[PDB]
Amino acid sequence: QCQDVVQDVPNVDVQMLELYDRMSFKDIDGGVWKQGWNIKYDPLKYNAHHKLKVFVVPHSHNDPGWIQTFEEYYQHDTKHILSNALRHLHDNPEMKFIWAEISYFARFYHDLGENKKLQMKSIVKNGQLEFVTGGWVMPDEANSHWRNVLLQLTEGQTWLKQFMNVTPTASWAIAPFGHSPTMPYILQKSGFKNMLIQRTHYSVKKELAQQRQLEFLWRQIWDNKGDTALFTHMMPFYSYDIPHTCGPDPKVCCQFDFKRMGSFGLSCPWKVPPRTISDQNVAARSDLLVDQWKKKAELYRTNVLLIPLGDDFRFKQNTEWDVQRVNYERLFEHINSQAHFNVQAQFGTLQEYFDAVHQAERAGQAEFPTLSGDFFTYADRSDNYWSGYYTSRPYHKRMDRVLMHYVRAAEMLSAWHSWDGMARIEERLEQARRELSLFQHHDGITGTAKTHVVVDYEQRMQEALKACQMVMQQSVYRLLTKPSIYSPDFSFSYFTLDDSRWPGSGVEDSRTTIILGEDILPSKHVVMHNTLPHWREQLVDFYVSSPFVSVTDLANNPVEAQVSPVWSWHHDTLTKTIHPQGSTTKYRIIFKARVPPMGLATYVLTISDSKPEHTSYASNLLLRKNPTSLPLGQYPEDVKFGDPREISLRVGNGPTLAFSEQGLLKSIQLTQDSPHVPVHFKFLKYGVRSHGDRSGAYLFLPNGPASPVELGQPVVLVTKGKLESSVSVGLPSVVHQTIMRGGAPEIRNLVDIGSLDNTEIVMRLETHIDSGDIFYTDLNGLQFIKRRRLDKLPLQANYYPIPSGMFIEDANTRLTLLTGQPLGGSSLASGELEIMQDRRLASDDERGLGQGVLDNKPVLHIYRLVLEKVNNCVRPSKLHPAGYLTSAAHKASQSLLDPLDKFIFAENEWIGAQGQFGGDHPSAREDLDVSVMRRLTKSSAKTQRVGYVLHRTNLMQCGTPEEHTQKLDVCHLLPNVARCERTTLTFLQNLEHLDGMVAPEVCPMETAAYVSSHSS
Ligand SMILES: [Zn+2]
Repeated sequence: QCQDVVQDVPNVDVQMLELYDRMSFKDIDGGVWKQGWNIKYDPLKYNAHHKLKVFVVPHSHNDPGWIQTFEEYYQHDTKHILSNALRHLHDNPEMKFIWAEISYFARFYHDLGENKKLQMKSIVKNGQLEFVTGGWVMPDEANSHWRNVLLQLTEGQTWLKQFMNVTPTASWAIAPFGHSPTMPYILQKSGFKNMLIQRTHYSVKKELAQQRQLEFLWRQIWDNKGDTALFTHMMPFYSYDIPHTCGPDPKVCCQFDFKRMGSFGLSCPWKVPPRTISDQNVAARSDLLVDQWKKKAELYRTNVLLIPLGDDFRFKQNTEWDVQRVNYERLFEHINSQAHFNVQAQFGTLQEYFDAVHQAERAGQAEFPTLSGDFFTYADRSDNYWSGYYTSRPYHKRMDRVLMHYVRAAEMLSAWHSWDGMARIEERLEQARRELSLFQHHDGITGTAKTHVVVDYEQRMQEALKACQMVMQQSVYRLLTKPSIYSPDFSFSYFTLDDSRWPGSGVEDSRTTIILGEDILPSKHVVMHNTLPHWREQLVDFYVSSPFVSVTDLANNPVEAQVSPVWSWHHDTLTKTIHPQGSTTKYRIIFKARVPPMGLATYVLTISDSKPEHTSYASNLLLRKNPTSLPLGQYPEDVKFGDPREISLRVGNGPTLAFSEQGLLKSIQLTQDSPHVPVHFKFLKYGVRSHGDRSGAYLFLPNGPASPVELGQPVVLVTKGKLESSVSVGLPSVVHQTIMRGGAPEIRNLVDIGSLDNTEIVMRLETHIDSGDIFYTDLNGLQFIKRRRLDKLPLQANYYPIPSGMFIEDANTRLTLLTGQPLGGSSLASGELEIMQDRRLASDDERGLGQGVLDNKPVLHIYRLVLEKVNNCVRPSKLHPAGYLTSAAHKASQSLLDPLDKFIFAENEWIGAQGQFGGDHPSAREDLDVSVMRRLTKSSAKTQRVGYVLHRTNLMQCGTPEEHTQKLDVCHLLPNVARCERTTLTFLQNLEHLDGMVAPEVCPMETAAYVSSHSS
C-alpha cells in the first residue's frame, strides 16, 4: 500500500523550510565559537556511572582532483598516505583510520604487491581501516543527478565488496557545499544506517545546536510514515579540520593538531602552537582538551562524542602518523586514568561512533528528532553563500548530463546480450562508469577545480563518451542484424552516433553528414534507440548532403519529413554583427521517429532527383536591417528578409508563441481560444563587487540585482516548417533559440561569454503568475522542493541549484523550466524564474582554488518551457514542502535528459538489417522509469544476472484519464528467468526473493532495484 506523497503533510520536528522562515540568520560574533555562543556545561554531568565516551577518528580528505588532477594527487600525496596508513595501522593495532574515496583506494590497491594486499585486507577485516560511504568519490550534492550519485556509490561499493569484502553502512560527507536529502534517500535504499554531514549554513548549525538537533532522523519531505529516515549526524563547527573538530575554540583545538609545530610547514593561525605532550604538561593539556570535548558534547544528546582528527591529504608521512598518534596516546592514557574527567577516549572509526550512539539511544538515553528538508544554500560565513558553483564551468555540467545518458544507454543496450570478452564491452563500460563517477566529485561537476584539472575531467569524460558510443553501436548492430548473418568485428564502427545537442551547433562541428548521391550512395539506414520503458515518438534530425531526401520505415512506409537549412551563427568581426550563415551543401532532415520501449527502430533516408512527396521544406525569414543574400544551394525555398518585427508561430495544434522584434518570447497562447499569457525571456548580467568579497568559482557575490544585457538590433532568424519551427537570435554572448515542434517549446542557448570579465549572464522569465515568494526547484533530478524567497537574506542566498528544473505557480497557472544541465537559479520576484547561463570571474574567492573562472568556452544549454493551467490539479496543501511535476513537464524533462539516441550506419550496405527491436517490451506507465539496466555477470557465469533500478516519480493528477499501460516486470525482460530478487540499489545485497520471479512496480517517489537471474 503506497504512501500518498501529496496529501499528507509529514509531521517532523524540524522542517527546513519552516525553520528558514522563522530563523533570523543574524551573524553575530559568538566568541571563540565565532558563529555560536560560549558553551557552558555542568561538570557534574559526567561521573563514574556516566562517562563521556570519546571517539577520535583519524581521517584524510583526499580530493579526486581539485588543484591537481587525480593522478597528480595520487602520485604526490595519496599513494603515500595509503602506503603509510597500511604500515602504521599494521604496526599500531589500536590506531584507526577512515577512508572515503574508493577511486583512490582502488588505484592504490591494484598497484600493491600481493603481500601488501593481504596486509591491507587484514587491517580492514580487523576494523582498523574502515571505509566510510565507499563511493568512488564524495560527490557534490547540488548539481549531481541522483542517477550518477547512485552510479558512483555503486562503483565504489562494488569494488569494496569484491576486493575488501565490506559494504559500508555509515556515510561520511564532510566536504560537499551544502547537502541534499537525495543522499539519505539513496543511502537508506542501499543498506546504510547512518550518515554524517558537515557543510551547512552556520546559522543552521547554531540553531540546531541550541536545540541539540544536530543528530536527527532525516526523512524525505513527502514521507509521512518515516520509512525513508536515515540517522544523520551534522558536525557543528565551521570546518572539518582539526581546529574546528575538537570543540568550539579553534585556538585551543589547533594546539591538538600535532602536524602544526613547524617542521611540516604548518602553523596555527590563532598563534598558539601545539606542544608535544609530556608528563609535565599532560595534565594541563588534558584539562584544556577535555574541556573542549565536554563543550562539544553539550551540543548532542548522548554520552558518545565524535572527534574527527584529520584534514586535506593528511596522514601522508610517517612522521605525521607518529606525531599525531603518540601525542594522542599520551593524552588518552592520562585522561582515561584520571577519574575526575569521567572520560574514556580512544581512537575509533565512524561506525564505532554510530554503534555507540545507538546503544545509548536503545538504553533510553536519548531520543532523536525527525527532520526533513535540504541544506542549501550553504554559507560558511557572513554573506558568502556558495551559489556560484551551481553554474561554474557550465560546459562540463552539461557534459555530465550527456554522459549520464550515454552510460545508461550503453549499459542498457549491451545488457540484452552476453558478450565475449574479446568485445571489451565490460572494459569500456567500466571506464565510462568510472570517469562519470569521478566527475561527481565535489570539485568536478561543481566547476571548482583548477583549469588543468577541469581539462583532465573533460578528457576523461570524452574518453567515456567514446567508450559508450563503441558499446552502443556494437549493441545496435547485434540487436538489429539477422543472427546467422551477424559477423562482428569488435573494433569496427558499424554506426556512428549523431547527437544534435552535444557538443551542439556552434560548439563543435562533430556531426557527420549523411552523404547521398546518385553517383555514390542512394540511401542510408539510421537507427533510433529509446532507453525509456514506454513507446516514444520524438522528432530526430540528421544532416544530409541533399535537400531531396525522403524517409521510410523498414516496412518501406513513407514517413513525413521536413528539410531545413543548416544555419550557423558567426560573430562577424568585420560588420560587428552576429548573424547566421546557411550551408549550401548540407541540410537538416527532420522526421518523427517512433521507438519501442527500451527498443530500437530503423529508418531509411533515400535521395531523389527532386522534391519527394513526403518531405516538406521550411521557409526561412531573416529579420535585420541591412540584410545581404543568403543562398542555400539546392534548398528549394529562397530565404526571405524583413526589418525586425514581432512575430507569432504555431506548430501543429500546439501553443502559439509570440516573439518581440528582438526574437525573445513575449507570450504563449495554449490553445486557439485561450489568452496570450505574458511570458517574457530576458537576458541580464550580474557583476562583481568593487569593494569587499569577490565572486569566484564557489561564491556568488553580486553587486546588486542584474542589469539587462544591451541587445542592440539583433539579427533574428525565423524558420517555419510543418514539423518544426524556430526563432533564433544572435544576442551578445548568447545565440538564443526557441524551437517548436507542437508541444512545449525547447529553448537552446549557445552561450559564449567571451572575454566579458566579472560577468554572470542570467536568463530570466517574467510572467504575471502570482507566485509571491514561492518557487520550486529540484534536488538531483529526483524531487521538487518548495523554496521561499527570503528578503531577509541576500540575493545570492535565494539562489538554489537547478539540477533539472524549476517552476512557479499560482492557483491557476504554472510555468516550469526544465533543464538539460544543472545551473543556479531563483525566483527573485513574484512571477519570475531565472537561471544563470555562465559566469566569468577574474578573482579567486578565498576557498583554496587560487584562480578565478576565466576558462569559459561555448556551451549549448537546453531547456523545455512548459506553461500549464493547474487549477484542476490535485496539489499538495499549502504546508507541504514538496511539489510535483505534471505529465507534460516530466516528459519534457525526459526529452532533455534521455532523448532518443541516433545511429547512422557507417558502411554502404547493412546486410541482414532488421527494422525494430523491443516491439514486445511492455510500455510502462509514464511515471515509471528503468533508470538502470545493467548486466552484472560476464559471459563465463553459468547463471547470468541483470540488475534493474526502477524509479517511479509522482505526477500530479490533473484530470486526464490518460490510462491503459502494461505492467512492467523487469525480471521477465530477458528470457529463461530462474530467480528474481529485490536488492539494494547498488545490487550488492539481496533483500527479498520474489514469488513467481515477478518484480513488482514501485510506489510513487520510490526507487527499487531488482536482479533477475537466468539459466540460459
Ligand atoms: Zn574536498
